[PDB]
Amino acid sequence: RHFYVTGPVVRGAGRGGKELGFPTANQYFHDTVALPADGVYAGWLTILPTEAPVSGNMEPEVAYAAAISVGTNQRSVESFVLDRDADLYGHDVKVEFVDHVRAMEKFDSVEQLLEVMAKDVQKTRTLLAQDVQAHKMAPETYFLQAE
Ligand SMILES: Nc1ncnc2c1ncn2[C@@H]1O[C@H](COP(=O)(O)OP(=O)(O)O)[C@@H](O)[C@H]1O
Ligand SMILES: [Ca+2]
Repeated sequence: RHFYVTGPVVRGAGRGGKELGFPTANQYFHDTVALPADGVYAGWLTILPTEAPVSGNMEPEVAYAAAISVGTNQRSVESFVLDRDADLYGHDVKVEFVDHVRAMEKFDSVEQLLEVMAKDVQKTRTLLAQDVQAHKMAPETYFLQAE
């Protein structure tokens, strides 16, 4: 299908995310793990098969639409799962990269950063819908809202 990485969702600085309305599931990787260049990507986040209870509105083995930010400190992957809310900490998750949204950019203010994040989300919805429409998949296996 798509390029992907897996690993546990871990603690970041725990500020600048949830309290601004854009919580992101942090994963970290040694830079010898293949990843795309720093930037924002449209993709799917799946909680891998597990006996662990998940708290909130995501179930294991379902691909949730995500806006994924890749950074370099060693490498980081930070996924905002669209229109969902669950405690992902400690869960083993797969992040699939579908399409490129934009290169890394710098921002004037917190407010400008949030404006761009909202644009990244809207572009993520459209790119994923275009990838759902071609390459047809079963309704039960993915989650994506148009609005
Ligand atoms: N829609 C969502 N997308 C990503 N993570 C979410 C979402 N809703 C709740 N979470 C939880 O919020 C956490 C991220 O919040 P954040 O404020 O970015 O803190 P941190 O710095 O620890 O990454 C995730 O690890 C996950 O447990
Ligand atoms: Ca985060």
